[PDB]
Amino acid sequence: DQSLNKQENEGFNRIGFLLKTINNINKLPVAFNIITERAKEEIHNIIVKSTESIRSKHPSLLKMATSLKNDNHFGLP
Amino acid sequence: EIKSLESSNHEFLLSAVTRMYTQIKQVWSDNVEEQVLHFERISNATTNGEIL
Repeated sequence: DQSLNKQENEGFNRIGFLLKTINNINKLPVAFNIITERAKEEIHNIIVKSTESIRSKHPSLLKMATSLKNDNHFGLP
Repeated sequence: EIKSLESSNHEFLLSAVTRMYTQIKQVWSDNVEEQVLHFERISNATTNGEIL
């Protein structure tokens, strides 16, 4: 795409980020906006969000702690 | 004379439209270092540039 202006797996990346991200007219603060929101709040948002989703999806954290499987039953199952 | 006159607005005062239109739609980069410019309340350095 850089060489172009110097589903194709996955065309949504350069496509949506191109025609979205080039159609900004005062972009230069908004780049810092998506940066400074997305770093902390997105990284902790996803990394929280999946473990939440399993953490109530079929939890049952039963096999609560190890069920005392000694000791060094280190991820035995 | 059409190479002076039908040679269009160059006579380039649409660069003034680039000066106000790019004084507003490009105020998100120069003032991005200079939101507080002459002070440090919003903590920014007094630098925007005169280019164009």
